[PDB]
Amino acid sequence: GAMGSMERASLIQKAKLAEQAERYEDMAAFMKGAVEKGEELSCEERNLLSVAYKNVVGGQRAAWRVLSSIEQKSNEEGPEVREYREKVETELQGVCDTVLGLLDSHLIKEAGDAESRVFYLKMKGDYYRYLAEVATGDDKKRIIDSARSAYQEAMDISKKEMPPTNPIRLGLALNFSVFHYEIANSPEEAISLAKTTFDEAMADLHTLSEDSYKDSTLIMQLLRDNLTLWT
Amino acid sequence: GAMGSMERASLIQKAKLAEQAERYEDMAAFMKGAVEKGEELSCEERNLLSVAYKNVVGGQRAAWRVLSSIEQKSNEEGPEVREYREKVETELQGVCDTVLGLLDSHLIKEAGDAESRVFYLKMKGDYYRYLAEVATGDDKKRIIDSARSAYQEAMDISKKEMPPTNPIRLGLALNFSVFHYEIANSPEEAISLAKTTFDEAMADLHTLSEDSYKDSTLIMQLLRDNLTLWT
Amino acid sequence: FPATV
Amino acid sequence: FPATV
Ligand SMILES: C=CC(C)(C)OC[C@H]1O[C@H](O[C@@H]2C3=C([C@H](C)COC(C)=O)C[C@H](O)[C@]3(C)/C=C3/[C@@H](COC)CC[C@H]3[C@@H](C)[C@H]2O)[C@H](O)[C@@H](OC(C)=O)[C@@H]1O
Ligand SMILES: C=CC(C)(C)OC[C@H]1O[C@H](O[C@@H]2C3=C([C@H](C)COC(C)=O)C[C@H](O)[C@]3(C)/C=C3/[C@@H](COC)CC[C@H]3[C@@H](C)[C@H]2O)[C@H](O)[C@@H](OC(C)=O)[C@@H]1O
Ligand SMILES: NCCCNCCS
Ligand SMILES: NCCCNCCS
Repeated sequence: GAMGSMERASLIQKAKLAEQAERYEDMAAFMKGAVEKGEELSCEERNLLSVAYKNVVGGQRAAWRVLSSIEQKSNEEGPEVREYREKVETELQGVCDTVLGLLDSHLIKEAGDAESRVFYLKMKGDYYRYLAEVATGDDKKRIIDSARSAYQEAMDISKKEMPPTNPIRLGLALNFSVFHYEIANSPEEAISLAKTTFDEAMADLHTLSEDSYKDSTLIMQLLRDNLTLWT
Repeated sequence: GAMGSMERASLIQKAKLAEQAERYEDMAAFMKGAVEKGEELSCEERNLLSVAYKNVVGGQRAAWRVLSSIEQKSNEEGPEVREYREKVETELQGVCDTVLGLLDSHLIKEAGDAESRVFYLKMKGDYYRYLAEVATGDDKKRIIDSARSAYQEAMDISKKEMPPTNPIRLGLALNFSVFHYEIANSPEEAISLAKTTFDEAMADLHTLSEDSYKDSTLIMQLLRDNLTLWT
Repeated sequence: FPATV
Repeated sequence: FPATV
């Protein structure tokens, strides 16, 4: 496509340069180009894909939240705030559909190993959850159920194939717990999931090498932060 | 053009929403659309134009600096870093040419009052200075002289028509001093300009209303910061 | 907002 | 880098 004439190795190299330069839109385009070469991504490459799209959609979601808040105040006791909120919303939806399309056309069906399978299903739940945050029509329930089904399949695999301290297993639980709280109006399920996830991982920290799990340590702190915010 | 069908008031309103949402690329596009309506910008509108483009080019310059540094290390004792640095550089150059085109087609010739005239000439010097930061060919000397000539014309007007505490006069001196130091290899001129500017403004703070000059106070701190960095 | 990763 | 505005 757009990145069709560039070597896969060059796209990966340029994705890493774009990350160092904080050019996440370029990083996402290079990683989409690399996925479109048709080869399975490695662990480092999967992280590059996720960071690039999480940063792009993160910025759009922050903007949508600001606009939505201004719009809510303007409708209390002109068309511009609504028009601009809809423009941002359509751009955000376009990015989520691009990620969901890559997941469902390339990445998910070819992922056989548990680590990659859970990683891509977590991403599918995340991008359906971002679409649910802005969904307001007769489609909202189906979008929410698509996020739930992706997270649930990922949870089923991670509990069977990964240790409780695996950062992908922990990150999935962190995000599925947030989905329960913010999207599915299930705060009790969100709290139970974060508590059991934290407790199970704490009991398994005895098996790990000292400087090998900085990511799991950071995710465990985020579960604790959410549990403090909610309880 | 792209914003041709939107009312000028709606473009200004949307530029303000984009600022609150930190969507500086959208903010710049809305402000370019507003300039293209052909009416002179007000003081508040001029600030919106400047903030939008300063943030867009700021991000590109930060990225160019990261890439240029990686490129410099790769040429000490593949083509990807150079290719990507050139891509960023061409995008940065395109934004500076867009701003310079708006200044030279709309804004500068119509500005009769000192405040707007100095504001636009400061912008012209700034965007020529950003082009000089990346200039490497037989054109570099002319680009540097275009920045100098814009800053010098702005300085001549501001000294005649504005008090020494006027934030536009102070900001111009701050930036022209940085041009002398970083672009024209004239550190003595940069230091003399920052010192005289700071000293002249300090002696005029006696004439100002207490909470009316927070911008001038911030610019005076930036002159002091540069003087500390350089001396 | 709650934290996600 | 030095500060500008
Ligand atoms: C662009 C990627 C770079 C910056 C190179 O790597 C990002 C990070 O990549 C890895 O970390 C992952 C990872 C993150 C860690 C929590 C970061 O850890 C620290 C200590 O900073 C956050 C990232 O967004 C990323 C890639 C994503 C996920 C998330 C993906 O869902 C689909 C699930 C949990 C988490 C996993 C995959 C983490 O292992 C590494 O384990 C991190 O290094 C260490 C020492 O922990 C590195 O900072
Ligand atoms: C989008 C614009 C918003 C955020 C609405 O305004 C930005 C700011 O706009 C004004 O400040 C200007 C201004 C700046 C001030 C230094 C900001 O002051 C404070 C206290 O934050 C920085 C901005 O980039 C801006 C608009 C630019 C310039 C610069 C333009 O060159 C062509 C020359 C100096 C400076 C002048 C024009 C400043 O007056 C105001 O005086 C500021 O308010 C106060 C209380 O100082 C406000 O924060
Ligand atoms: N700075 C290199 C980061 C490597 N992260 C592990 C990839 S699976
Ligand atoms: N928050 C409103 C900022 C106004 N700045 C002065 C415009 S000349």
